[PDB]
Amino acid sequence: LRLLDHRALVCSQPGLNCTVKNSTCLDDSWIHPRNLTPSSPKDLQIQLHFAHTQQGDLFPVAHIEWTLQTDASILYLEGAELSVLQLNTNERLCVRFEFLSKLRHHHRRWRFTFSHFVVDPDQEYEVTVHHLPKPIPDGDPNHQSKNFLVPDCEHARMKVTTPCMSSGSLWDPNITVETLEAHQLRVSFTLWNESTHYQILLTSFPHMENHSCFEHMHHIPAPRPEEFHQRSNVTCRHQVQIQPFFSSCLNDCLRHSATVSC
Amino acid sequence: LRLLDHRALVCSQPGLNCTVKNSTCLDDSWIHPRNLTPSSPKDLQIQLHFAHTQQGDLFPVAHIEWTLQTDASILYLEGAELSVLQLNTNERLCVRFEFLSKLRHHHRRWRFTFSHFVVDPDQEYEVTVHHLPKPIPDGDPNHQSKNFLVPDCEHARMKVTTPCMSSGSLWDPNITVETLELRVSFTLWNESTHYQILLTSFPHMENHSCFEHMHHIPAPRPEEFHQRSNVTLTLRNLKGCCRHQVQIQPFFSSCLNDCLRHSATVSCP
Amino acid sequence: PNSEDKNFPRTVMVNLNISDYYNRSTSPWNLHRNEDPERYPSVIWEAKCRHLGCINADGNVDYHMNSVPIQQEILVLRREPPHCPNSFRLEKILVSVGCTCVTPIVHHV
Amino acid sequence: PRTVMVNLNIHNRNTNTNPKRSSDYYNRSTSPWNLHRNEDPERYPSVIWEAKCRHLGCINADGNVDYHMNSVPIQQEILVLRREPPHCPNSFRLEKILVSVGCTCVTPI
Amino acid sequence: PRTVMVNLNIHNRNTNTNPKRSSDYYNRSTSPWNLHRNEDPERYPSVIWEAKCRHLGCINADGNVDYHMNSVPIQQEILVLRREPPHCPNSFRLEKILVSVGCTCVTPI
Amino acid sequence: PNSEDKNFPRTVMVNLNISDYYNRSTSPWNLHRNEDPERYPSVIWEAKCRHLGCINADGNVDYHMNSVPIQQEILVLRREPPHCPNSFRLEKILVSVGCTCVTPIVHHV
Ligand SMILES: *[C@@H]1O[C@H](CO)[C@@H](O[C@@H]2O[C@H](CO)[C@@H](O)[C@H](O)[C@H]2NC(C)=O)[C@H](O)[C@H]1NC(C)=O
Ligand SMILES: *[C@@H]1O[C@H](CO)[C@@H](O)[C@H](O)[C@H]1NC(C)=O
Ligand SMILES: *[C@@H]1O[C@H](CO)[C@@H](O)[C@H](O)[C@H]1NC(C)=O
Ligand SMILES: *[C@@H]1O[C@H](CO)[C@@H](O)[C@H](O)[C@H]1NC(C)=O
Ligand SMILES: *[C@@H]1O[C@H](CO)[C@@H](O)[C@H](O)[C@H]1NC(C)=O
Ligand SMILES: *[C@@H]1O[C@H](CO)[C@@H](O)[C@H](O)[C@H]1NC(C)=O
Ligand SMILES: *[C@@H]1O[C@H](CO)[C@@H](O)[C@H](O)[C@H]1NC(C)=O
Ligand SMILES: *[C@@H]1O[C@H](CO)[C@@H](O)[C@H](O)[C@H]1NC(C)=O
Repeated sequence: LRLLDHRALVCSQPGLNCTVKNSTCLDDSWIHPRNLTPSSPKDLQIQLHFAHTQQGDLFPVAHIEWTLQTDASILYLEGAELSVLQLNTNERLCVRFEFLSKLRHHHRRWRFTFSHFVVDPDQEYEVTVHHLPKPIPDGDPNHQSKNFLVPDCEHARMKVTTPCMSSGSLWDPNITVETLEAHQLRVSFTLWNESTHYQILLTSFPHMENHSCFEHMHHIPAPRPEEFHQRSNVTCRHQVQIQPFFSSCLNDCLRHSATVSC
Repeated sequence: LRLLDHRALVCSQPGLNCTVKNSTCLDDSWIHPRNLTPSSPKDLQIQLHFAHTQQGDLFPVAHIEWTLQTDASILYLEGAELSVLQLNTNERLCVRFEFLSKLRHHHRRWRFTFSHFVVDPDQEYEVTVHHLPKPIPDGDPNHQSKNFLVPDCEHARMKVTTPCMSSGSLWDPNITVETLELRVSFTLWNESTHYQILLTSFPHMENHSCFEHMHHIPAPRPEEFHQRSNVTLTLRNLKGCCRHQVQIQPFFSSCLNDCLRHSATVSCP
Repeated sequence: PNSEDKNFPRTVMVNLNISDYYNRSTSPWNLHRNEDPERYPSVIWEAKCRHLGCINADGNVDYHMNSVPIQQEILVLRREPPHCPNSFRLEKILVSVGCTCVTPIVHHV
Repeated sequence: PRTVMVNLNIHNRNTNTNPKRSSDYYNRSTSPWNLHRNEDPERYPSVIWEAKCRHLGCINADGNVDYHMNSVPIQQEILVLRREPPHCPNSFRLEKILVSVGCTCVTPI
Repeated sequence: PRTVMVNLNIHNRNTNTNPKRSSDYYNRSTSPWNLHRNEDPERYPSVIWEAKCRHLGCINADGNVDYHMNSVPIQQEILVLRREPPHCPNSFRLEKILVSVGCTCVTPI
Repeated sequence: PNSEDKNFPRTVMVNLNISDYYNRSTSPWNLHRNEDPERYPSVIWEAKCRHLGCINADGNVDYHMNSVPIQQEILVLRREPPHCPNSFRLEKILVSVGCTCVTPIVHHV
């Protein structure tokens, strides 16, 4: 989990004076509870957006938008805490909205947007907004939570993001499997611009059977920089698959397979 | 819709002074809105209790329980409005819980009760608690409504209620039909209203009426109140038409014509 | 003598921006006139069931059904004080609107 | 006329509540209807429970829907009070709306 | 020691979060699991997402559950900061609790 | 050294109220000892996947499946200032708990 940039995060809207702060996900209100607390947020909504940084890199971003309620508890609202929790690895990224001015007018509905949380592809997070001050012990929740599922590089727009390109989401192996005599197989494929080794896996299944009677591994060494994209070749159902070893996916990349019948 | 009794309705609890007041269901907040409004009630529950009265009358009441949210808007909660609306007939009966002190702490949950709303057997109501002041135009609801289903006279505690006894819930006619060469004997209630005997002859096993006849038992005198009355009826002379249904309809004051009937059937063999 | 909003918190100035079913019904109802010159609406047609039971296909009264009234609580304006052309008071009255045909609840022994 | 005076301390003329005389006919009727809620916070009354006829026909003695007789709604023009937006030279407006309060069975022409 | 001082400015030493190196393995694993959230308002971290093994046997290459191998959770002991009731002399307590992080396929003894 | 509360609001008083999986797994992992005398816990057992693939029934490495680590962010304590057995500082470190076996994503042509 990371923020898009260390730049100034604009968070003040006309009529409000807000401030964005780094947040160790703990809170002073949690340490020191306050008697009078605001209520839960309303209409939490997390969408997927894409942001270009000044360096030309495009990243997926969790665009969060929420709103307040019209009850008078707005008079005791000193801020919000926006937290993103990665579900598999319990990583937390928190950002604190601190309200400098007191929110007393309900003339217009209040809407808060934050679109600087970088999100990894094919991932699942929990996005929560906690209205600070946090409640006293054995009090009402006053926070809102949602689950944000972010698709893989097979998604049409996500195939062009920097994370997906780093793992070779645009890789086109251009496989050619030709059956040469003496039971030989010649397999030719293209190389992506990364100095890492490749795995060729050959499996010889029977014509109609969910088993194998022959397996073979061959290791393609790391190609030289002067051979970044140049094609390379290696000399009854024969299934041959390339597994790359990119630095993004160490051994869990997207494989590319080919099958030859009897 | 009615209140149980006009005694002093007390809502005060330790730490809170309040009065239960009469209120038409058009509040002052609706006419003149105010910016700061409290939160909606939490955990609204409606139960069916049974309450007595000085004359020994047992009535069904709608016990209402609700709780306050823990947010700071309790500083601006000026009270509640409890309303019951009948669905078939849009009848409204509402009372106002007016708080005479500003609830400020949130130590243990504030729980509010009200058990003075007499309900009718076999009815559906909408019971709502509207936190006062009411929301400004184009605002959050700030109220909690729930539907209430009061069962019919067949429910055990329902049956022994005054409204149910009024419609003869404890009345067993004990209809006996004896066929002659038809005498219907039934016991009368203690109300001076006329009774209706409907004698319908169907075929042996066909759902059709091959005969229909009517008899009118006049309103009995008080000396004939809990007595057995017998009526003899002459039947048609046909074949196959042998299913005799004798249905007795009372005309008690509680239900003019839509009362509970009691039927007996005589078959062919 | 009411023409403006004085300090009376519940008296307000309101902008007064104002067929054969009874005869073809199985549970027909007569419309009885209720007229009040001091009320708005002045004339209300209250429904009273034309029969204790309903009317079957043959046109005779069916005694196995109940012709029961459907009523409502409606809002009407009554003059207060009387004879004031532009002073009214809200009122709630129960009026019989229709007659419907219901199956009686029967208890077999 | 164009503008009148209304006292909103609602006088309840439906004071005959001691006699308990009512039942739910939306299931037992030969032309049953579903109750639908109509909520308007900007209107008094804020909630009105109207009727929608369940079928186009009517339930006959066999419990099946006959299609030679029509289920029609009983409609009553009711007076309601509505809160005007704050950009009007009047805070309230009495309106007549059409409300279906029940359903009845009628014979086609 | 019995009582120690904790500076709650949690130092984020997990600095190398910029690389994208992982994914969700609760579906592609030989021993898949469901994610169960554990929430405690009085505890930090408040929400901990634990693993509950989906089956009692793993998944073979055919996709059908094979019961010769066991799905066992990978349990971890993690420090938790808990808010203490006001009658306690120390407002906070450091505890150790067991959480199931994932599930792995093992050969039975 | 610190032993009492102070204007520092985030330095609080805390009461210190304190095996064959790696070898029988289809995705076995070695345990690495991480010893910091200035950190509580003093020893952490990191999990490093033994094989790039998973082991099959025969014990050889299956190249059709991926042995991927399961890691988790945890809270630990560090003495601050150093060598003080009473003053600490909460710290977040990403550590690897285990290794699981996942089927890869294969894109057919
Ligand atoms: C409810 O009302 C009673 C009566 O007015 C309040 O009792 C008074 O409390 C004050 C402050 O403690 C005393 O000085 C008075 O002598 C009390 N009067 C009586 C008659 O007891 C009571 O405080 C009110 N409760 C709340 C929560 O406001
Ligand atoms: C926000 O700060 C500016 C600083 O000059 C001030 O002028 C403005 O009134 C503030 N806004 C509010 C709502 O107080
Ligand atoms: C917030 O955290 C980021 C990442 O550690 C850091 O680069 C930045 O300087 C921090 N800002 C503040 C105000 O602490
Ligand atoms: C690798 O080649 C692709 C074209 O196939 C190009 O889009 C990408 O920028 C290249 N990356 C590097 C690091 O050269
Ligand atoms: C409400 O009004 C009725 C009739 O005027 C009266 O008997 C009753 O005591 C009143 N209740 C309250 C709480 O004012
Ligand atoms: C009903 O009448 C029959 C005969 O007339 C009698 O045997 C029976 O006891 C009566 N039932 C009751 C409850 O009295
Ligand atoms: C009728 O009888 C019942 C008991 O069977 C009794 O409770 C009721 O008071 C009686 N009615 C009258 C008017 O006496
Ligand atoms: C009803 O039966 C009794 C005897 O059980 C008899 O005396 C009486 O005459 C009968 N009623 C009529 C109307 O004949």
